[PDB]
Amino acid sequence: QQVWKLVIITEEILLKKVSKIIKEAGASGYTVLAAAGEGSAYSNIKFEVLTASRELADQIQDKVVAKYFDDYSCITYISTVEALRAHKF
Amino acid sequence: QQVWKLVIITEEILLKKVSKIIKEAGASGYTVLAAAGEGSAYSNIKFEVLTASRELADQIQDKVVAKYFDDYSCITYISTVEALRAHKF
Amino acid sequence: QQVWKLVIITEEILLKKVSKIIKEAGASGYTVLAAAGEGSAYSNIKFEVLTASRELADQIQDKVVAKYFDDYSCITYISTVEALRAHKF
Ligand SMILES: Nc1ncnc2c1ncn2[C@@H]1O[C@H](COP(=O)(O)OP(=O)(O)O)[C@@H](O)[C@H]1O
Ligand SMILES: Nc1ncnc2c1ncn2[C@@H]1O[C@H](COP(=O)(O)OP(=O)(O)O)[C@@H](O)[C@H]1O
Ligand SMILES: Nc1ncnc2c1ncn2[C@@H]1O[C@H](COP(=O)(O)OP(=O)(O)O)[C@@H](O)[C@H]1O
Ligand SMILES: [Cl-]
Repeated sequence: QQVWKLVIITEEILLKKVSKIIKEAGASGYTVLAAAGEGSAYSNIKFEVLTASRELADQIQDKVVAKYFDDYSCITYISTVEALRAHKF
Repeated sequence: QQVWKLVIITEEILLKKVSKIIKEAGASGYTVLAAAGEGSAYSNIKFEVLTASRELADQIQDKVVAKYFDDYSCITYISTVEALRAHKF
Repeated sequence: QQVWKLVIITEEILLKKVSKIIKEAGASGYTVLAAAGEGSAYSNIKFEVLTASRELADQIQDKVVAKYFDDYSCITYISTVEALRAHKF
């Protein structure tokens, strides 16, 4: 049984705004790490959001991209994982 | 040639206990990152353990879940990677 | 459409040297996280580099391994992701 993992790497100023999008979309949780990077090196944030459906991962990704992709640094992608143990998913 | 990657995100108080489980099971190493998150946002820890067999990844995951899943925050999952270069695996 | 994700976990002293290899090879960016670990627990660094081709991921991995694998702690691997949104890739 595959589940989906959405990653969003973006500017630290978006921590609250992106966390709200994740929770309002119905994700059961999220993990965020402090990171740094260079793109198109400075401190930024990396979100990981596990979802039971591709649709939910897409909905979160699409909302973040629609709101912030044009005005903020951002990279995002999805992959699959298995053998999930979670308290509420 | 695929190898396995076990992820365990759990409470920081379990750092030593989970590290011991990983090493006693025979993993060749582990990586741990400081993180934060929300689940079922506060600081926590994310372990990544690469293993040569699914069996070893399962054994570590099963022991952590059996010991701590009922009493501590925890999410865990497995995925595959390739092109491994490691000193001892 | 799959894209590739190269991970390199290595000693913090190599931060600049590995960042230079990544950029000189033509990657569009990279992310780096502070981590800790044990191998063959101390602070180290984890790079993640997304690439449009397996060839580019291999070229970066091969250069890092050729330069530093014999003299420094290092583990590296590759996996795939999808649903990429990036500003320049
Ligand atoms: N090819 C890549 N591999 C890994 N991480 C990347 C890559 N490209 C961008 N990133 C990450 O995403 C962040 C944002 O990138 P981007 O939106 O291109 O603008 P910026 O150059 O301001 O970082 C970077 O700081 C980096 O952390
Ligand atoms: N759907 C999810 N996606 C990403 N990370 C998650 C998810 N659910 C939980 N987590 C991570 O696992 C941690 C533990 O979650 P959980 O055991 O549900 O309880 P808690 O609410 O105390 O965090 C969270 O703090 C978060 O880091
Ligand atoms: N099996 C593994 N799973 C996850 N991370 C690992 C594993 N083996 C090594 N690592 C990571 O790579 C780093 C370097 O490992 P290695 O080169 O074997 O030497 P060291 O023992 O000096 O760390 C470790 O500190 C750890 O972060
Ligand atoms: Cl990570």
